Amino acid sequence: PCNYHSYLFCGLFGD
Amino acid sequence: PDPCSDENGHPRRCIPDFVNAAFGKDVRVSSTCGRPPARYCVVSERGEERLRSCHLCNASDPKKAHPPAFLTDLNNPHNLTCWQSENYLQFPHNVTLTLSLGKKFEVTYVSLQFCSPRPESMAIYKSMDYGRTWVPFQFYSTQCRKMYNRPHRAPITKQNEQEAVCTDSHTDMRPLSGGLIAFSTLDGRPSAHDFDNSPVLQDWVTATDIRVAFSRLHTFGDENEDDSELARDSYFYAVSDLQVGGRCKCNGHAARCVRDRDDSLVCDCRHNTAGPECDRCKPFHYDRPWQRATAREANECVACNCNLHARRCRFNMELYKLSGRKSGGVCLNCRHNTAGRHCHYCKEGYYRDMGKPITHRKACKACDCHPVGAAGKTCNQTTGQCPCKDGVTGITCNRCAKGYQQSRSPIAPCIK
Amino acid sequence: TGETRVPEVPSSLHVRPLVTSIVVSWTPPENQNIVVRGYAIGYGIGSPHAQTIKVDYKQRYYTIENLDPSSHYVITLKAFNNVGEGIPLYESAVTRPHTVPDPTPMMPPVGVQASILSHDTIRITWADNSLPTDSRYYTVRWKTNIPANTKYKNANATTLSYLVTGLKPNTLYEFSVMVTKGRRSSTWSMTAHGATFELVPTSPPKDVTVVSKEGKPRTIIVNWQPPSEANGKITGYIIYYSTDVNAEIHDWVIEPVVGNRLTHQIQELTLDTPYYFKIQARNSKGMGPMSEAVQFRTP
Ligand SMILES: O=S(=O)(O)OC[C@H]1O[C@@](COS(=O)(=O)O)(O[C@H]2O[C@H](COS(=O)(=O)O)[C@@H](OS(=O)(=O)O)[C@H](OS(=O)(=O)O)[C@H]2OS(=O)(=O)O)[C@@H](OS(=O)(=O)O)[C@@H]1OS(=O)(=O)O
Ligand SMILES: O=S(=O)(O)OC[C@H]1O[C@@](COS(=O)(=O)O)(O[C@H]2O[C@H](COS(=O)(=O)O)[C@@H](OS(=O)(=O)O)[C@H](OS(=O)(=O)O)[C@H]2OS(=O)(=O)O)[C@@H](OS(=O)(=O)O)[C@@H]1OS(=O)(=O)O
Ligand SMILES: O=S(=O)(O)OC[C@H]1O[C@@](COS(=O)(=O)O)(O[C@H]2O[C@H](COS(=O)(=O)O)[C@@H](OS(=O)(=O)O)[C@H](OS(=O)(=O)O)[C@H]2OS(=O)(=O)O)[C@@H](OS(=O)(=O)O)[C@@H]1OS(=O)(=O)O
Ligand SMILES: O=S(=O)(O)OC[C@H]1O[C@@](COS(=O)(=O)O)(O[C@H]2O[C@H](COS(=O)(=O)O)[C@@H](OS(=O)(=O)O)[C@H](OS(=O)(=O)O)[C@H]2OS(=O)(=O)O)[C@@H](OS(=O)(=O)O)[C@@H]1OS(=O)(=O)O
Ligand SMILES: *[C@@H]1O[C@H](CO)[C@@H](O)[C@H](O)[C@H]1NC(C)=O
Ligand SMILES: *[C@@H]1O[C@H](CO)[C@@H](O)[C@H](O)[C@H]1NC(C)=O
Ligand SMILES: *[C@@H]1O[C@H](CO)[C@@H](O)[C@H](O)[C@H]1NC(C)=O
Ligand SMILES: *[C@@H]1O[C@H](CO)[C@@H](O)[C@H](O)[C@H]1NC(C)=O
Ligand SMILES: [Ca+2]
Repeated sequence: PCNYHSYLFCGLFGD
Repeated sequence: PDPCSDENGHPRRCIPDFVNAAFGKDVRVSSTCGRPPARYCVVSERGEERLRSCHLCNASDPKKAHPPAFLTDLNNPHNLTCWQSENYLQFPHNVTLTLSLGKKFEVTYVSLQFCSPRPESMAIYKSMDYGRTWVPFQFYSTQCRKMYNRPHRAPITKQNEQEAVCTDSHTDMRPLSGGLIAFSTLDGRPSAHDFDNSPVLQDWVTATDIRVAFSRLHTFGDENEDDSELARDSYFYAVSDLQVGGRCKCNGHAARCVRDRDDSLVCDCRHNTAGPECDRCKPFHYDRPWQRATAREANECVACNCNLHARRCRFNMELYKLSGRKSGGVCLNCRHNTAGRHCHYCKEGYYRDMGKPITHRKACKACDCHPVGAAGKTCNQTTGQCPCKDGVTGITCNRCAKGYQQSRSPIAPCIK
Repeated sequence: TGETRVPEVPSSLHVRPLVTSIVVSWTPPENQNIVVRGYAIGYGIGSPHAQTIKVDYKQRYYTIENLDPSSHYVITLKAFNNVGEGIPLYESAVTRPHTVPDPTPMMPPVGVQASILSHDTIRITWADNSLPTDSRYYTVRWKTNIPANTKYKNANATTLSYLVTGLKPNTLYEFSVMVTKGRRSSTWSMTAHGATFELVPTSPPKDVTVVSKEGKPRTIIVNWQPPSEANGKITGYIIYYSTDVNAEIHDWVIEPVVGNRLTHQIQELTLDTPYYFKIQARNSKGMGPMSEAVQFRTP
C-alpha cells in the first residue's frame, strides 16, 4: 500500500 | 590443562597465583651485628618489673649470627630466626632494608614480624623503575608531622589514593617481642571495591622493589644515665619474618611468570599479547587497541586478516572510529597485486580469477585493457571486462563491433 | 616416621568465596618421608596474619565462617608436625556482597490520561484501585526525544493529579506514574503520550550562507537551515533581499517559498551591487523573528 511496489549509494565523511 | 582456555576453548582472564615475593630473596641491609662482634641485651617485662638478658652476636658462628638471610628464610614458630641491626642506631641514624623483585608485582601486603620491640618510626617505600627513584608506600610513627611530614591518622582521600598515609597504629612498644606490622595496600582506599576498572589503584599496587626504613626506635630514657654501655646495648632493630605478598603483574593475560633467555622474570603472555607485563600486543595482532583483562570480558588481542598477502599490519584510529569501535587493523604493503584494508580485493587494472580462492598467490589476473580501445584501465573484477568505448565487443577492448571499421581518431576508435 | 626435617610445601590450594564464608580445599605434599601432623589455615583482609585455624592431617577441606561481605581475604596453608611449620601456600578471594531480599511490589496506578492545556503545560490524571490515612506519595516522570540521551524529569505528588510545567511547544512527551509507600514501591504505570500545542516561533533561522553559482553568474543561490525554536510544523520560509540595509521591510522585496524545501534559486540580479539577505520562518500560530544581514557583492 505505502511500500515501493537497483539501489545507488551516497557517502559523506570528514578528514 | 591451561587456565587461559575455557571448557569449549574460548579466551578468559589469566591471573598468576598469590605468592610471597620476598621468600628466599637477598635483602640488602645497612647494619648487622658481629663485625666486629658486640654484646646485645634482651629486655623482658613481667608484672611491674623489667628484666635484661645479655647475649653476644658473632657473625662467624652460625648459632650466634643474625645475617640478612634470616629475614627471607622459612619462618618457624618452634625455631625462630631473626636478623639484628648494630646496637644503638637511634635517630637521625637509620636502618634500611632494600628488596629487589626485578619485575612489576601487584602488591597486596607488606608485613614485618619483629624479635625486638616495633620501631617508634618506620616507613615503607616502593620503586616503579628498578631502583632509580623511590616513592613512599606507607608511614608508621607517633609524630607523623614531626618525623615524616604527613598528617597523623589521615583518612584516605578519593582525590589521591596514590598517596602514602601515616598512622600511629601498630607502633606500640607492647608486645616487646613478636610485634607485627602488616600494610594492606588497598586498605581504606575508596575505589578499591572497583579495582578491575580503577587504573589509579592498579598503578598504586605496582612495585618492582620494596624498601623499609627504620628511622626511630622505642626507648625508656635510661641511655643518658651514668652507665651508657648497658642501656644502649639493649636497643636494636630485629626482624624474623618479612612478607611481600601479591600476584605477578600480567594485566590479566598470564597464569605464570617464567625466567627468560637472559635470566629475567617475565610474564608468560597469552590472548595474542607480548611484553614483560603483557602491556603491549604481539605483532600482526593490532586489529583492536590494547586493553587490560576484566572478570566479565577476556579482552583478547584480535588478529589481523590480510588473506595471506601481507606480513605486516598497522592500527588506524580513524578506521576503528568509523567501524564503531569494532576493528581498525589495516594491512601494510599488500602483495600479489591486491588493495584495501583487509587486502580482500584486486588493485585497479587487475581482476579476480574465480578458479582459485582469494588466499592463493595467483588470485588476481592482469587486466590487459587496450590503450586505444578501452576508456579506462580499471575493469570488471568478477568477469574481467575492460570499459569499452564505441561499443567494442573485445574482452580487453581489442576488436571493433559488427559493421564498425577502425578509425584514426583517438576519441572514436570504431566508426559504423 | 620422619621428624628430622620441616614438612614440605603442600601440592595444591583452592578457595571458594561466599557471602560470609570461604570454602578452602587442599592436598598434602608429594613427599611422604617427612611426617605431617596437620594443616594450619591463616586468613584475613589484606594480610593472612589476622587469624589462624589448626586442623588434623586427615582433613582435606575447611569452610572459614563469620566473614565480612565484600572484603578481600588472603588465605595461607601450612603443613605442620612436631619439629615445626612448613613452607606456606597462598591464595586470595573477595567475598560476595550481602544480598537483601526485595519486597513484593504494589499495584501501579491506572487510568493515566494526558490533558494538554497550553504550549508548556499538560495536566496528568491517574487513579488507584488499592484506595478504598496512608503516607504513600505518587511520582510523575516525563521526557522528550530531543535532545538525545536525555533523562526523565521526576516530580512528587500527594494528590491523584499533577500539572507539568516548563515544556517546549509542539513536541511529543511520554508520561507515567508510580506509587511509593516505603521499602515497598510499585513500578511505572502504562505510558501515556501528550503532545504540546504549537506556538509562534521565538528564534530566527541560523546558518545563512550565500555563494556565487558556477555557471550563470547572474544567478546566486541562498542556503538556510531551520531555527532551533521552530515551536511547530514549518509551512513556509520568507527570503528578503535588497541593496540597502537601513531601509525598512516595506522597501525590501518579499520572496516566499515552501517549508519542505530549504533552497531557492534567484534569477535576474543586478551587476556591481552589494546584496544583503534575511530569512524568516512560517507557522500556524504566527511568524518567526528577524535575522542579521549578510554581506555579498557581485562583480
Ligand atoms: O648462663 S649460661 O649458662 O646460660 O651461659 C651461656 C651459655 O649457655 C648456652 C648453653 O646453655 S646451657 O648449657 O644451659 O648453659 O645458652 C644457649 O642455649 C640454651 C639451650 O641450651 S643448650 O645447651 O644449647 O641446648 C638457651 O636456653 S633456652 O632458651 O633453650 O632455654 C639459651 O637461651 S637464653 O640465654 O636463655 O636466652 C642460649 O643462650 S644464648 O642465646 O646463646 O646466649 C650457650 O649458648 S649456645 O652456645 O648458643 O648453646 C652459652 O654459651 S656460650 O659459650 O656463651 O655460647
Ligand atoms: O600536638 S602536636 O604538637 O603533635 O600538634 C598538633 C597539630 O595537629 C593539628 C592538626 O594537624 S594537621 O592538620 O595534620 O597539620 O591539630 C588539629 O587537627 C587535628 C586533626 O583534625 S580533625 O579534627 O581530627 O579532622 C585534630 O586532631 S583530632 O581531634 O582530629 O584527633 C586537632 O584536635 S585535637 O587537639 O586532637 O582535639 C586539631 O586541633 S585544633 O582543634 O585545630 O586546635 C594542628 O592544629 S591546628 O593547626 O590548630 O589545626 C596542630 O599543628 S600545630 O602547628 O601545632 O598547630
Ligand atoms: O562521553 S562518551 O560516552 O561519548 O565517551 C567519550 C569518552 O571516551 C574517551 C576515553 O574513554 S575510553 O575510550 O574508554 O578510554 O574518548 C575516547 O573514546 C570515545 C569512544 O566513545 S563512544 O561513545 O564509545 O563512541 C571516542 O569517541 S568516538 O570517536 O567513538 O565518537 C574518542 O574519540 S575523540 O577524542 O572524540 O576523538 C576517544 O578519544 S581518544 O582516541 O582516546 O583520544 C574520553 O575522551 S578523553 O578524555 O579525551 O580521553 C571521553 O570522555 S569525555 O568526557 O566525553 O570527554
Ligand atoms: O554450588 S552450586 O551447586 O550452586 O553450583 C554453582 C557453580 O557455578 C559457578 C560457576 O559457573 S560457571 O563458571 O558458569 O561454570 O557459579 C558462578 O556462575 C557464574 C560464572 O559464569 S561465567 O560464565 O564463568 O562468567 C557467575 O554468575 S553470574 O554473575 O554470571 O550471574 C558467578 O561467578 S562470579 O561471581 O562471576 O565469579 C557464580 O554464580 S553464583 O552467582 O551464584 O553461582 C560456581 O561458583 S563459583 O565457584 O563461585 O565461580 C559453582 O561451582 S562449584 O563447583 O559448585 O563450586
Ligand atoms: C666469636 O668471636 C671471636 C671474636 O674474637 C672470634 O675469634 C671467634 O672466631 C668467633 N666464633 C666462631 C665460632 O667463629
Ligand atoms: C634454628 O634457629 C637457629 C637460630 O640461631 C639457626 O641457627 C638455625 O639455622 C635454625 N634452624 C632451622 C632449621 O631453621
Ligand atoms: C636514612 O638515612 C639515609 C642516610 O644514611 C638518608 O639518605 C635517608 O634520607 C634517611 N631516611 C630514610 C627514610 O631513608
Ligand atoms: C520525592 O520524595 C523522595 C522522598 O522524600 C525523594 O527521595 C525524591 O528525591 C523526591 N523527588 C522529587 C523530584 O521531589
Ligand atoms: Ca626467619
